[PDB]
Amino acid sequence: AISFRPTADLVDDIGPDVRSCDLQFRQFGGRSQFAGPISTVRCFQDNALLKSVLSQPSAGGVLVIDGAGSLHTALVGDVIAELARSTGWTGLIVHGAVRDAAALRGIDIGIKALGTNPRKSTKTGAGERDVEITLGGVTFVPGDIAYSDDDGIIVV
Amino acid sequence: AISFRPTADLVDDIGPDVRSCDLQFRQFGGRSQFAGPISTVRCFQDNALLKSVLSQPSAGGVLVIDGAGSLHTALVGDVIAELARSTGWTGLIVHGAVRDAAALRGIDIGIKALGTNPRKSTKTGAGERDVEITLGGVTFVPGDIAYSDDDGIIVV
Amino acid sequence: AISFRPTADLVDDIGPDVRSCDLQFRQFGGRSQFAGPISTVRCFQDNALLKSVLSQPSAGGVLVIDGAGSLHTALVGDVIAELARSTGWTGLIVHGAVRDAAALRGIDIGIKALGTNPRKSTKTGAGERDVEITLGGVTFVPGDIAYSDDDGIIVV
Repeated sequence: AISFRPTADLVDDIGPDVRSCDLQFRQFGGRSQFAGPISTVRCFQDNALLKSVLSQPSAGGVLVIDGAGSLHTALVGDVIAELARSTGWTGLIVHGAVRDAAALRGIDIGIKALGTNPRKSTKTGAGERDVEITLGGVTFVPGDIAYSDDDGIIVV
Repeated sequence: AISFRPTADLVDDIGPDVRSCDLQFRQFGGRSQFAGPISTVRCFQDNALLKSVLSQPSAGGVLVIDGAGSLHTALVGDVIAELARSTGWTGLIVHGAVRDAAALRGIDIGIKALGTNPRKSTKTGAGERDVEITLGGVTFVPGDIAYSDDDGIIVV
Repeated sequence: AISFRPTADLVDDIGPDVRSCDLQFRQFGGRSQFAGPISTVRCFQDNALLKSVLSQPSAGGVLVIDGAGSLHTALVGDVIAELARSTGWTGLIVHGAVRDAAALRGIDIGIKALGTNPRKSTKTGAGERDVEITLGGVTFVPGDIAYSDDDGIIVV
């Protein structure tokens, strides 16, 4: 299991070449801190693929979702968040929007996103899994470890 | 009277063509949730017109103010907010800025805006009432119903 | 000593030509309100110069740091913030990013910045002191007085 560590401490440990994400995210989950092995999904205003991924058991994993930063539909709501938590995921990093914000703060999982929108995403299943996602100058690679807190996100 | 309903539930009810506003607003009022018939005012760094509108009795109405999103002056402060609350308005959606943020959280009315600025708006009265206002892909039409919560805004 | 006053009240006192900053900052410190004589430092992803400035005794001063608004490195963390507080500074206005957000809320000093990033700044000492800094339509001049609260910042 991966033990969480403040991003600032990781930076002190890693040095000048630390992989720190510059993108400013908002916190939505019941946990402000989380760390775990990275899994990825790229999609667009559709969440059937990411939901299937989060349906699988996870050893405290972190799912990075690249929804092109769209604020038009909610990629994650309280249904998918609870599902993720129930299967073992420790955190979700959403390059897009979420819904049920009031409820998300009450789910024991980390959740970062750019904003909110009650409009639902489609469920065609379109998208790609296990791809590399580059956000804020950092590339999220499947298998690498993500650490997230109020300061930012570090990938090791 | 219009009974509030979470925007996410309205979306579930309405379907894919739901009129959901994509613009990200900050919450400032004592109420995080509100719903009511829409009234509108378009102006620019001037709030004499919107104040006169909010001076009239309202059956739990919602005033949508298009101030072109300016963050230069406060369209609404604790004086106008309290006035609105005292005359029956349930919520104010400000496409601009507000002042007295610390006090606004203590006024029993919903308030959304893009930001804050202590600089005051002028009081010439310039502007237009009852016009259609399109923000974040949604057109706020006088008479339609607005629902607002932590996720967004729905117009029915 | 300078006694704090709400920015809205200062605006009422000063009138239409009040110097009010339009730039939207996030609050990070233990104090949401502060006021004091202005000192300045311009730098870029380097904080050795501003740290030396904050190392000097201050009569409740306010340090305005222009880091070009970079969100790539933290200009101020809990070490520099505590140092500033320990030497007498009442507030820091950072046109850039900070780190140790969770800890900053527990330091008795005002702190405003554009965002966060755990990545550290360099310590070459590069930069300029006592320069005029113009942000959001307001010029921060050394010697002038800055007042900061939840609504904005006024310079007198």
